[PDB]
Amino acid sequence: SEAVKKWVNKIIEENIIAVFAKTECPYCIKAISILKGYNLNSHMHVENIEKNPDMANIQAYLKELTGKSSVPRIFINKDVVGGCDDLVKENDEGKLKERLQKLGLVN
Ligand SMILES: [Hg+2]
Ligand SMILES: [Hg+2]
Ligand SMILES: [Hg+2]
Repeated sequence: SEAVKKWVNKIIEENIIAVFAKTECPYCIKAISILKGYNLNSHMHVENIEKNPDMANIQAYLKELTGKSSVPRIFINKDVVGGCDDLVKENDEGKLKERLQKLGLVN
């Protein structure tokens, strides 16, 4: 499906912070909470891809883009962050803040 790919692309391209998630997903909730703790709400979009008729197509495309089909899948300014654990590594090692600083999202 070109349609599914274009829809996913629009989510990633029209939101600086794009998170693909599913219902009742503890590591989705943790990742989203970390990002909101940086006061990123205004530039964040969370898409629940389980509440979607094309979940499998979306997951397969997310795997083409990132190497994994699992949620959460996290993009920052179209760059692949990855999953919650990737976000935690970046956060703890200062890479996340650096990322956000270059975008003007944190001082
Ligand atoms: Hg679920
Ligand atoms: Hg949005
Ligand atoms: Hg994590």
